[PDB]
Amino acid sequence: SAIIEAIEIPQFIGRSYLTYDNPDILKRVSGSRSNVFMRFKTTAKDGLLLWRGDSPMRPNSDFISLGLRDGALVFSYNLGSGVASIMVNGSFNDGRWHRVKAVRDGQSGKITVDDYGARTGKSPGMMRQLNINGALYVGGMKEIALHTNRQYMRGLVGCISHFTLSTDYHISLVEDAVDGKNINTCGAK
Ligand SMILES: *[C@@H]1O[C@H](CO)[C@@H](O)[C@H](O)[C@H]1NC(C)=O
Repeated sequence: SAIIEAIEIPQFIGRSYLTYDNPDILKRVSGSRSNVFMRFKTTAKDGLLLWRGDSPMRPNSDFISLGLRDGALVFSYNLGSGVASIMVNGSFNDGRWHRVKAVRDGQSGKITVDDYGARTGKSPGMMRQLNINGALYVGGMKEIALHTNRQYMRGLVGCISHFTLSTDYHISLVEDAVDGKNINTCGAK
């Protein structure tokens, strides 16, 4: 027989998310340095890919975020003195896989999608450190509008195949999550 075995790729339907509270994971979403890699695909123009902020979310709370806006990828973060928002202008909601690398050291941030030209930006003020107490969310989150200060209204509609932090620290999306909502295999349903 031709039965294949493989590692599940999670699918998100807008009200879906995976949550991580593993200290070994959260410790890499904190401090002055951040390195996020993701491979994803979607047909929806908007959607949250990654988020970690404060709970309860306050107006000037720290956060780091990755998401889609009208097909464009937006890397955003607040370190305590203002938000950086760095966009790679594209139409990545074409239902094909795209890889995004988002890198930050202190205030300075950089995001590269596929082989398109990288875009850079900088958080204002003097704050250089991510000081966040919430769990790490992928593909969406519970009460997304409240917890992101209305920066995102829906989670991802699509799939996420790869998620790496610190260039080298692979996250097993399904197995490493402490919880999930409305998650199924990519392509099923
Ligand atoms: C992004 O691309 C669109 C084309 O779809 C263009 O109209 C728009 O001006 C671009 N944005 C920037 C900031 O160049």
